[PDB]
Amino acid sequence: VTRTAAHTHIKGLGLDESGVAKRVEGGFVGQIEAREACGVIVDLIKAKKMSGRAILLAGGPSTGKTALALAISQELGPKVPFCPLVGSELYSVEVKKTETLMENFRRAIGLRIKETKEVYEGEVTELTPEDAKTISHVIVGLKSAKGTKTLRLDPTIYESIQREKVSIGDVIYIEANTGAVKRVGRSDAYATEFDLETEEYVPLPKGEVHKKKEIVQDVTLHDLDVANARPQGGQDVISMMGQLLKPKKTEITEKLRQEVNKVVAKYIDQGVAELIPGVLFIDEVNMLDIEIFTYLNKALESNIAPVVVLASNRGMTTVRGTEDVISPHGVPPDLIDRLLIVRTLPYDKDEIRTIIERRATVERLQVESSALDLLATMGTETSLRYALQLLAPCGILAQTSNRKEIVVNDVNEAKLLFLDAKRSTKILETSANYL
Amino acid sequence: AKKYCDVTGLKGFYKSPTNNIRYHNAEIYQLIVKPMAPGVDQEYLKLRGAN
Amino acid sequence: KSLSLIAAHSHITGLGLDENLQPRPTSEGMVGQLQARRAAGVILKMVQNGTIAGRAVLVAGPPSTGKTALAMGVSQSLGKDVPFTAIAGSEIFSLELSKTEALTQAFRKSIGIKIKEETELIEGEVVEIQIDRSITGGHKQGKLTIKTTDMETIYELGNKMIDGLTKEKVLAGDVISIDKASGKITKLGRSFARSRFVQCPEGELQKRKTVVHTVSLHEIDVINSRTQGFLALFTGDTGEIRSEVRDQINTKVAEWKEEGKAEIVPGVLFIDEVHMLDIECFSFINRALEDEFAPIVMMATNRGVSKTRGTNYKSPHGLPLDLLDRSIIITTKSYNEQEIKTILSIRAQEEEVELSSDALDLLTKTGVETSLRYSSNLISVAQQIAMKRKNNTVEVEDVKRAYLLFLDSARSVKYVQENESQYIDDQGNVQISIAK
Amino acid sequence: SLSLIAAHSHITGLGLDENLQPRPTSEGMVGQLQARRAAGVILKMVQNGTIAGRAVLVAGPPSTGKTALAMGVSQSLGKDVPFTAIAGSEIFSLELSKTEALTQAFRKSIGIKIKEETELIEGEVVEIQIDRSITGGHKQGKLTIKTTDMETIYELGNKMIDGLTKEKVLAGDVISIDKASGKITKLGRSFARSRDYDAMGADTRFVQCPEGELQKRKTVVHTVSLHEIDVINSRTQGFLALFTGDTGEIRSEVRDQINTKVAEWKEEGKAEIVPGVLFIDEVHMLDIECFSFINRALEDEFAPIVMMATNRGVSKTRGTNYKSPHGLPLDLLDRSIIITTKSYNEQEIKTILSIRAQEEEVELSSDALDLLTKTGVETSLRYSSNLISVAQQIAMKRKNNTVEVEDVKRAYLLFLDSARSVKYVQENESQYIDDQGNVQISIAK
Amino acid sequence: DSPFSFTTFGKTTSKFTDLIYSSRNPIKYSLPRLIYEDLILPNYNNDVDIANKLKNVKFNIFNPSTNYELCLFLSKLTGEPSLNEFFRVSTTPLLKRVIERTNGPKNTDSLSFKTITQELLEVTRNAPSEGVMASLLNVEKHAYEREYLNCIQRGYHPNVSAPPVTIEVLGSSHVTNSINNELFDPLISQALSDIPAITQYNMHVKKGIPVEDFPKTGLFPEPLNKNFSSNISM
Ligand SMILES: Nc1ncnc2c1ncn2[C@@H]1O[C@H](COP(=O)(O)OP(=O)(O)O)[C@@H](O)[C@H]1O
Ligand SMILES: Nc1ncnc2c1ncn2[C@@H]1O[C@H](COP(=O)(O)OP(=O)(O)O)[C@@H](O)[C@H]1O
Ligand SMILES: Nc1ncnc2c1ncn2[C@@H]1O[C@H](COP(=O)(O)OP(=O)(O)O)[C@@H](O)[C@H]1O
Repeated sequence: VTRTAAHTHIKGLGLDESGVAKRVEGGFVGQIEAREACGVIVDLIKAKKMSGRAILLAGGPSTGKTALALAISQELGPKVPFCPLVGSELYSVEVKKTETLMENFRRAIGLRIKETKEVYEGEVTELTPEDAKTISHVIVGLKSAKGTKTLRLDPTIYESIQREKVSIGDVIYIEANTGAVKRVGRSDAYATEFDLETEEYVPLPKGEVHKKKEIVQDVTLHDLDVANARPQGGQDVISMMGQLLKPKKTEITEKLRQEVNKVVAKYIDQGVAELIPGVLFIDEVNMLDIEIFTYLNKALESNIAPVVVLASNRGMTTVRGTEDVISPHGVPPDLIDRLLIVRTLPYDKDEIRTIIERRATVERLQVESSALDLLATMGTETSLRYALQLLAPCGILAQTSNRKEIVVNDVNEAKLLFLDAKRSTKILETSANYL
Repeated sequence: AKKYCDVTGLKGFYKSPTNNIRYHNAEIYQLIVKPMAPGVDQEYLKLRGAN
Repeated sequence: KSLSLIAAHSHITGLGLDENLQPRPTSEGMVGQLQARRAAGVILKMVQNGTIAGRAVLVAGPPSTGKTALAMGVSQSLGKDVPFTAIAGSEIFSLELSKTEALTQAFRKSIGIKIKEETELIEGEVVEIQIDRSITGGHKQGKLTIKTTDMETIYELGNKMIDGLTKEKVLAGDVISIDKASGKITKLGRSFARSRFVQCPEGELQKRKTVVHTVSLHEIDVINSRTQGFLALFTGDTGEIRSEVRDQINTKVAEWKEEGKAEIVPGVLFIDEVHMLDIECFSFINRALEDEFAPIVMMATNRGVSKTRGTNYKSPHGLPLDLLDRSIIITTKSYNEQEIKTILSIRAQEEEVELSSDALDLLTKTGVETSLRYSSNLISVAQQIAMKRKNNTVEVEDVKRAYLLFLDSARSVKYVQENESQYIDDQGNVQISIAK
Repeated sequence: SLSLIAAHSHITGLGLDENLQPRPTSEGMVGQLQARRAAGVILKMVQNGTIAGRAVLVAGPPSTGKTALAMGVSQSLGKDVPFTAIAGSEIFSLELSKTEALTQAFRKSIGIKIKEETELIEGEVVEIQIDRSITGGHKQGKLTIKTTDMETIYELGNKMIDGLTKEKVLAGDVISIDKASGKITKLGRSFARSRDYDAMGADTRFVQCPEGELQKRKTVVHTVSLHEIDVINSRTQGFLALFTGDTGEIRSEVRDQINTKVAEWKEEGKAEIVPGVLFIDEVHMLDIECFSFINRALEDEFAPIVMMATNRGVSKTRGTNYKSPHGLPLDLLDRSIIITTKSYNEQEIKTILSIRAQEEEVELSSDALDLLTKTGVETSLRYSSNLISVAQQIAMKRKNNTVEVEDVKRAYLLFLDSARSVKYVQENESQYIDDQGNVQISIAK
Repeated sequence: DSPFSFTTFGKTTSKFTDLIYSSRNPIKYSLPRLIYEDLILPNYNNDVDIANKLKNVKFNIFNPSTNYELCLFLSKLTGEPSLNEFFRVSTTPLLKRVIERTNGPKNTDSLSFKTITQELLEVTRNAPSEGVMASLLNVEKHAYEREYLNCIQRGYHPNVSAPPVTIEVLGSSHVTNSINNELFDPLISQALSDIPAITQYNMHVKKGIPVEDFPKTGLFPEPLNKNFSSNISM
């Protein structure tokens, strides 16, 4: 029916019109100040005025950094682009890392294009082309269940009609704006010309021949970059088997970016398009090499760079690519000057109990209060995530004994069966041959 | 022209090669088309005039 | 189908459990490890419910103690039509794919989509074909008569099925399945007529059958990437599938599930020897485990407080503690003599080896003395020595001859330590000559 | 438009006088009189054009304005003069060597200027007609071109007929024909025939019918870099290599032939050479091989003026095991002249914050400006430069249009700098993952 | 001695006899109808064609209707007398750019000059033997005729020969026509073949079609020997 995976109880940041958070609202328990910071960053992003503003939120593990980033993505909405990313993904074997960083930058700038869709489909009743060896135009009559409609067509479309092997009696699909020609099959009225035939027989379309539909097209800048930078060349509409030569990714020059920017700027002022900047979210930013950290400096100073959100859970750690550079959170001091650091405090007993109750609610499980106190003491004793992930084995072991509700004994059984990190380390230390 | 079973008036899928009468499916074939007496076929096909 | 000679875990046909998730002492080819088998049964019901996702389970224990046996039992008791991907830790260090991209492929290979569709087919027994042609072949007419064990018909054919019948030539006495929509002619074979061999079909000629389709996420990701066709599923050159195509696939599977034309089946991804991964892989894994379309990951390791690759420190099970916080750990234990004897008896019945009882006790003694795998490997050699002296039952001296001929680990370390002057050391120094 | 408010968008050129004396606050630049004077000297060096192969360094502490100076000299450089701004990490490629990456960066910022005359016949075709002779060796075409004001008849040869069956026009498509060169294009279809074909199809586009005089003279000037010429003449179709970046290590004989023909065109008089500026930000992560290639590539006549920026102190150079001043070895430092920036004081920080908030359209108080000036005195400048943008959003959160001290205080308590984060990490070090992978996850011991 | 045929075809279970090519791969990749209808072929409920137009035509940077200055710049760069050539280069696949390449004329006032290696190549097209440029430019055929390579035998043959994997979709003819068009594209297959001579005489004299309107043929590379042209050994 429904699926949950360590999330989906996060619906938003839970703020009112004055920007003050409630205690338990939006699936969030506690964590006031970081939620205020996230709401202010959401409002700054919705202001749609800034480029290169950066945010790093740091804290201990199992504190809610990814939950805050997902709450930012839910509060912003699905129209604005949101690009989740792991810092380990930037190490590719086909292109350089700075190239992939620039593509993930330009994946976070979206567009909104107002388009229309008009479609002619139905029964082909007339295929009369006229010349003046070279045809001048073809007049095609279309028929549906609500009437007929004849059209005049150009020979360029007639070439695709000839390619689709369309004769009298077939059901076709004409999109007038694009020029797409699609053959559906022969009609049900021509099903009895032969006892056995190799053609498929479809009924008539029950609607009108002409249909109009308003659509909104969303594209990012990276799609427009990759559409003009095909090294082999363009592709056809129907390609079930690929090209004989493998197209690999190539580094895209800044000149093509300048031309794509010129085209989008020429299309914006006519009211055709609407520019929507978005979010590039990078999780585990300490995994980055120092050269990516240096190119991040130049990429943040661009005029079309999006708002970048980073996360970390390290302390006085040497940044990778170096030997003796001790820096906070795994971010070098050059990049951390341009950053804005939001802290993330850990939790006490009652918020952990509230989180356990909230996640037991969303998984449709019923727990007694006595087992709830045991799970809260387990979470404070061992880990919050260890109390998180024992809920579904408790539900399974309760359902095994024909019970819909969790008791203490199932929690003790799951405690005995599944171990945490510290008990496994204790077994590892008191062992003879590799556990 | 649309093809129909001569027994029930349903949609005709198959035509028996021995006597050229269209039928719908298996049961009508087995209990009508196979064991029928001769001389019935010419009055069955007289309805659509195929004799 | 599914050819196999004899495998190491071929005797395991599933987890031996009752209806109350309780382990039998010996069922479906598995003995011992009661709590680990109960935990794997909990994992099996967790997957079979399918209402949750993205949960990682680590299986740790001593070497040669029922880890891959447990995973093979889980895979066997899962059955068909559920995706199960069994990879190793060294399969991701590619030269054309990156490590995170290969992990994304292995993650999306374990989520399937169940599609039900129908296609009407004609399958019967061909009695007589008539072909009439002109001088130029412009107009062709034909009669096809065809039958089952129940009915009879004659069909008037158009010219295209005439061309498609003279292609892949159908003669009299043949059993052919005909597709009306696509015009595909398949020859199932010849029927029972002495005058290969298959039976004549029964029932209706024009059968409408439904099929249940399974397709992974990775297949749709390869197809919807327009730079390469479906040949990349077989050649293996997918080549860094982008992210917007994955976004389209992820939106469209939800659009299909809300209209009810498809259902999502979750599977199990098994990463065997997970301690050989790099730190950059684990860092991708913590954020990949919280996706909606993420399977249940089973990981196995045997190292204890070892150095994590790509770092300079040591971690329990070779994994850093942030990954271990997202994992629930099943721990296996060593075997007694009775369980080793039961395992050896099961492997004896599996490989069609007949034993004497005193030879089985000798194998149990040398199994609890040295290793389980050494005793499980000598049992095939001793059978060959038994057939070298032309008798069926394997006796005690047959096992003793294999014990003398074939060496184990610690004995070989002892003669290496005794005669290290004749071997190459770490410094590359050897002595070859026997004199002086 | 397609340019948001950047990190330094307020800088429009260098605020200099006629006698190269910098104003205190002009053209978006505050302070840094010796640095701006030296950058004006380098600007006059570039605009002179008779000196080639000179490398300067902008060395200073972070948050001082080295790349602000580079942005200023880029904006005061003007148009049609090439300016290539790359980072130090962009040259570590997988399909290109670092040497060829530096070669392409060196030749992307030197250009030649080409002037030519264009005569355009742009209009809508009314009717075409082809005359074929008995022998068929010569063809004649009657062209009926039109605009909304005047129309005429042109005589055609066989070659335009052959090029006109290709991309065939259908009596109403908009074309433009050159007379001096015979340039042929199809701009699209007129809007008068828009309601004609009822489905326009894949390979057409609707344009307005041109007005005014049909016969137009227009002189346009093209500036072409050298690297464009090497990437065009390396293949059969090199413009796909222009726009996809897969040049793939162009050889050297093509380069020396292009240099010889560029010198021949300069002495003949068709084209003139336009030198430019190369800016390499954060040059200190370059290999010793790249440094050696730089000090040899600075001794060629077709080499631009290279601007380098760095902020390291006495640190090691990558690829070696010894330290050096500015992260650069002294053989490169010998062939250079160093510009040293100086840290700011109270008034320059206040003026820069005022200029930035005016650029960002933020209205403040005097008290909030003084508080942010004190914050930028204690902390760095960029912390206040981001705090003004956050406190502005906090200000319209209260339905207030002006920035007060309470919004600055709220943004200061909500958002942290480096020092407070370092202190709060060092107080709670057991809750963070250290360099050895140890972290106390649980809150109860 | 032949490679093993990893294929299934129509075999006989034994005034002319017609044989039709019917080789298929035994491996079948079975695909549902829903994916092909809802993600490849356009319909009323998806936006494949609209996005294809918006990515390939409207926002194409080589469009002369919107980037005429760039087209003029590239025309001055290349010296090519048509401004619509960049659009036709960027929007057709590779082999379509290969097999109808025509050696058109380029104007002199341009920057793409004659490379010295290209001039060395272009000198020795129709140059006969005992010329110094031809003899310096014909090393490989000299090594061919001196090492007696045109009469050598074949020693290696492949073990398995297999057709490409046939994808099947039950209940659709459009996939069958698309697959037949992709496997047996008449333009490429005519490029990989030749026209019979009596057929050519029926083209040119008896039908009036000129020589330059012929489809391009004969692009297959010749094998080393007559023995190396096949995998079946007598
Ligand atoms: N304030 C909160 N309210 C409710 N749930 C929370 C809160 N903070 C954290 N969580 C839960 O705790 C888990 C912490 O995981 P995650 O945020 O990935 O760790 P990290 O912050 O180290 O990335 C999340 O899955 C989230 O659901
Ligand atoms: N419970 C069991 N039942 C049957 N065979 C077992 C059992 N446990 C271990 N084995 C045998 O022990 C051998 C080692 O098991 P395996 O799990 O593959 O190694 P490891 O424990 O090192 O992963 C296998 O060949 C398997 O047949
Ligand atoms: N003289 C100046 N006048 C105006 N703004 C300046 C000046 N110097 C620095 N800045 C501003 O300070 C900000 C950070 O300085 P930056 O140029 O990044 O220093 P660096 O070049 O050392 O990295 C820039 O956005 C720039 O606009």
